[PDB]
Amino acid sequence: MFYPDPFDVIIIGGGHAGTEAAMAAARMGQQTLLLTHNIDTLGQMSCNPAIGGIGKGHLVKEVDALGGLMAKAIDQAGIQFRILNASKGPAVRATRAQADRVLYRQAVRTALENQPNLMIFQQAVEDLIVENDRVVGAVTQMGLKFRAKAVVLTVGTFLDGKIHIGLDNYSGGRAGDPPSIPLSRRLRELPLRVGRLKTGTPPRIDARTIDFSVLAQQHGDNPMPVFSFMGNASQHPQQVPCYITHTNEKTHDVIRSNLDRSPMPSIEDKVMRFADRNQHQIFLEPEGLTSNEIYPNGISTSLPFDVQMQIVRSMQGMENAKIVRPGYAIEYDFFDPRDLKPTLESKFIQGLFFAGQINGTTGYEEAAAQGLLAGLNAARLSADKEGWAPARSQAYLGVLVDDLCTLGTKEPYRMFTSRAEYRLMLREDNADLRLTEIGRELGLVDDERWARFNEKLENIERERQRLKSTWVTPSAEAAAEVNAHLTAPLSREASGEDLLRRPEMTYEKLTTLTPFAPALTDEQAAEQVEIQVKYEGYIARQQDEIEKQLRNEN
Amino acid sequence: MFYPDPFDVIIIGGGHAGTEAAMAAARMGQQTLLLTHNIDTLGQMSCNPAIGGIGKGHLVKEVDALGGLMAKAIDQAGIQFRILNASKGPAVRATRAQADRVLYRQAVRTALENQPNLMIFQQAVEDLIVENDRVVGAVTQMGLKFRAKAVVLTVGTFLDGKIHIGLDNYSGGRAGDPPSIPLSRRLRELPLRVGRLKTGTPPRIDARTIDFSVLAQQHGDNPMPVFSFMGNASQHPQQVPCYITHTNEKTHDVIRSNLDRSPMPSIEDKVMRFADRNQHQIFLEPEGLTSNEIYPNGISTSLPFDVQMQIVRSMQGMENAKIVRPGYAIEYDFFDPRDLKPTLESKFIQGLFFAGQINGTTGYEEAAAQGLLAGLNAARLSADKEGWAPARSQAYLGVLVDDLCTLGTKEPYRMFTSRAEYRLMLREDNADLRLTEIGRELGLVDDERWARFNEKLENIERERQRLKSTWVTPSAEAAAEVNAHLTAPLSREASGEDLLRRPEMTYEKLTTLTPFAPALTDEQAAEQVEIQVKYEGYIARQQDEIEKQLRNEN
Ligand SMILES: *[C@]12=NC3=[C]C([C])=C([C])[C]=C3N([C][C]([O])[C]([O])[C]([O])[C]OP([O])(=O)OP([O])(=O)O[C][C]3O[C](N4[C]=NC5=C4N=[C]N=C5[N])[C]([O])[C]3[O])C1=NC(=O)[N]C2=O
Ligand SMILES: Cc1cc2nc3c(=O)[nH]c(=O)nc-3n(C[C@H](O)[C@H](O)[C@H](O)COP(=O)(O)OP(=O)(O)OC[C@H]3O[C@@H](n4cnc5c(N)ncnc54)[C@H](O)[C@@H]3O)c2cc1C
Repeated sequence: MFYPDPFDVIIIGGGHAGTEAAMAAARMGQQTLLLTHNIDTLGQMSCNPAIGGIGKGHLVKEVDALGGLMAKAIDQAGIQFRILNASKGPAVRATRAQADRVLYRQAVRTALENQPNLMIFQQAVEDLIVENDRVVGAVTQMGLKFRAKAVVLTVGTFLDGKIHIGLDNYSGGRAGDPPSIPLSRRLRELPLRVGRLKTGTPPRIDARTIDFSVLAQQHGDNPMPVFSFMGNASQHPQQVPCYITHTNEKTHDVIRSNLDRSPMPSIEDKVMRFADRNQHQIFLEPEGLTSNEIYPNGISTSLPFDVQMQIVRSMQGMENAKIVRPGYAIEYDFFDPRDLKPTLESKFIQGLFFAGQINGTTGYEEAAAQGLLAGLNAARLSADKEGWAPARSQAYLGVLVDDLCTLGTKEPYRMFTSRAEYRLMLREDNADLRLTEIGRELGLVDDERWARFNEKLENIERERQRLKSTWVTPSAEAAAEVNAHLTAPLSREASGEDLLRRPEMTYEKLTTLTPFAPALTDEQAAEQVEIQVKYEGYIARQQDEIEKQLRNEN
Repeated sequence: MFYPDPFDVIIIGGGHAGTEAAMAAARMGQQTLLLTHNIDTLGQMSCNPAIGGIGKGHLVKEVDALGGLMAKAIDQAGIQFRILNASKGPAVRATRAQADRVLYRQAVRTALENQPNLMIFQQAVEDLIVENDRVVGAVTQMGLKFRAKAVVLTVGTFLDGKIHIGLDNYSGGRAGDPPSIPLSRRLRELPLRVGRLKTGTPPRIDARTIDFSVLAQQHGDNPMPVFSFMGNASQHPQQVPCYITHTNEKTHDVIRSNLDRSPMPSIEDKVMRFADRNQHQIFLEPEGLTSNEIYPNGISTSLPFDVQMQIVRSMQGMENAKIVRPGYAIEYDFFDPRDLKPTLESKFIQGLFFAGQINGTTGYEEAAAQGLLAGLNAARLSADKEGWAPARSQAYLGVLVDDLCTLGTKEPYRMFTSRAEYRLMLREDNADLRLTEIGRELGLVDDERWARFNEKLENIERERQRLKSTWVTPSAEAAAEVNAHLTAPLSREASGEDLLRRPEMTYEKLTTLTPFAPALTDEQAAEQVEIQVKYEGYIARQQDEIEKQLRNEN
């Protein structure tokens, strides 16, 4: 039997990719159906309760710039915010946040519920229905089939796996969840390449059995950074610090002695590879404001339960620690990204897209970006329009997509800054400047975001124009104060743009100086103008490099 | 392998029964292990987001009086509060609350997290380990066994079942959950009688596709009632009303025509049994303050999906309604309560208890009460002390337990007021008076509850003594005002107790009268004193009946 209404875009799964795909397709204006086997599980961070960092904050910022949901959700569910590489240059600076699991899950679900044009159905999909190489719809478990023009596939066989703990194992997608054996087998029936990977997670520690009085703390920055360009600081809930402990030589001895038990990143591999090192660093991270669990970062393994208990008790401050949920390793399948076009569409089957974990990607953020691109392109194919795949010179999503499609991967792929060929211009602060307009050309950007972006652009342009017009002469009285804040006194009249390019000074002092005061009321605009001017020489050299490379690129 | 530490009480499952059992055993002061297969699912309402009513508010109040958790949790997660049978006599009135699902789940989880002496471990248990008829411990899935003296079993084979939807079916304990096939089969391997039952639930409706402008509303009372004796009104979150619609003759025609498709309480059975009736009543109940789902009460069936869609669209105001989660019926097993002693212990296996859904009882409250009793008795057996089982003349839990153990049941058992042999004294307002002291004799009652109870008893006794001492004479000036509020003028000096026994007057007017003013500052004490005096004649007659019946009872 067929559901009475016809749908245009069908998003299977409910991961992070499914969330982004549904939001994008519905926001564009098409009729969308999201199929999931458990609604209460929507927006669940499987293992690491953290978002952002080096090579992943850029993806989140791009998704936000196109109109995604991850940045706003994390602002609403973030408890500690830090800036990595804060001292170093902006091209490398990044943001990271520790995420409360409950708050994040509620924010995602509430955001999905209120989306117009979106219908969510809680039923497991067992098959795909196709007619002469064009996918027509999906088939659920109870026998009800849905029809649509474009289908985005998320977790077809990712959930076909087995949890491995020590010598034992049992089929399961995650901690106590059913496998997607039907869909995985069905997809395997199709002619595509398949590879196998494994992922391991460490145990959770009861918070009450650990002594925090003997450990050092790390706290967030001040003032707190905000991910999305629209959001501000006050949205963030109350903040909690993380604690730091160090593995002992006794734990090294335990791992060395007991590695034979392992069936074989992981703690045991980390110790084996680096025998010279004698101690590590471990971060205890809260799993919520209303939870008594501690996530230890950096003790991963597949060691049996008793070994894990020994290892965690051997560490400082965790003599009496108790484990609420054991660590474990899980297998899963995926399909090689070498068969997907630059828009993520499958060449073997028409109308079919692959996104997220099914493309051998671990992190939450990379899965979300893949999902946004695949959902956007499936919706565009629905309305019979051209697809849009970013260029490697456009944004980090472009680099990730191109590498996934062409180079391939025999293992999980992790984004890195060094992989980006255009690193000095691909900066988080300007991510929106590189995508918002194009987003508005696809309809993803709504009115408030567009108005804010246009105001930002106008302020940047006006401030730059005034800077170029401004002229400062050494003969002025303030020149003395200018000479106070200059390595050498002025010899001839200098413009604002010329003066600010000096590596020994920044826009702060110019704002302090009467001629260059006052400053832009918009902090992001002021930072962008400072980057353009102070880094005007380096930015110009990089622009020359970009032009030279794009000559062959174009 | 064996977990290093030895535990005394082991609760299996994580339902409402398991929640109560763990809380009671830990409160007593023993080392408790609660085993479950998903911590995120703790305290989940599976069928109806409602707690209380007729024959079930009494159980919740008894659990609260003993020192349970359901009353406080519901006060913290309830959105609409009503009093059923408010106009009628106190021995029949009851409380009901429509409760948010998310808030309730959070409250239960946080309450279990901070319980001293309690260790929660998340891993499915596959077997029981026994040594010459005495259960020694439990066996999980990964191969780690736990040892203890008393074991309370909750869902050993309840989760062994199949969801039936229309013609199709598939194994599952609930919507998208794994079955407990291993434990159920293992228990079946034991020599006990087993029966099969089935339960059905209706679909959830998207809230955005229903028109609430054409429906009547029902709102809670004012001031709001509070379940627990310790709690007050302000704890309750913001309140939402329910909406009412009525099934049409068209839906009756649909059910009559399509009942053949059903594989066969249920809507179809309700229509078939009462052919004379032409219309029903349906209540649309919110599933949370932050959810877009509507639970329709009274359209249950196992009808296939298209039939359910027709039925829900035929009803008034739901022409365009859409279904997020389909309705369905699930099978499950259970063991006849005729093999359990009055304390719930199994005669076939020593040290083994059965509680909750495994005893046939369906509702949340009956399962919770069974769990409290079974956990208390398992803890007492752990410390080698005498078990405690209530008498049918003591509290509704006593009646439920005795009927379950003695009479038996071939189907789910639902508590009713009429089943209670002592209905005029088994009143909710005095439930604590009948249990708190005994609870303190078992240690379940902590210090704050005991102090409040003692203050309540002292106030009741003092007010009663003053009432008996008080004498009112017709010769006083206020007697005129007394004659104002009396059917007949006073002929001789009358005491407070004598005057208040008049069916034509209540303690309110006595408080208004100068001699009987002021009133007790404690509302519960004032109500209890009014019940004792005004119903002094009826209560005395019932006390005589109780004594006569207990002569044979003792
Ligand atoms: C139902 N309809 C319906 C209708 C009406 C009018 C009433 C009064 C009741 C129902 N119910 C029953 C209702 O849901 C009931 O009150 C309650 O939800 C079920 O009992 P409860 O509270 O004890 O929860 P449950 O399901 O038993 O949780 C068990 C728990 O045990 C854990 N666990 C751990 N290891 C396990 C295991 N379970 C099983 N095996 C193993 N190895 C689990 O984590 C569980 O959380 C209706 N019920 C229904 O299912 N459908 C209806 O339509
Ligand atoms: C350092 C690091 C460590 C990591 N460690 C782990 C680890 O130890 N263990 C681990 O599991 N992951 C691990 N990950 C991956 C991480 O969990 C991912 O970011 C994310 O949790 C999984 O991808 P996803 O966002 O797409 O969610 P998904 O898991 O892919 O969610 C898929 C959704 O599809 C829905 N669905 C609906 N119908 C079906 C169906 N028929 N079949 C399947 N699903 C269906 C499901 O409800 C499910 O919620 C790690 C990542 C990093 C960076």
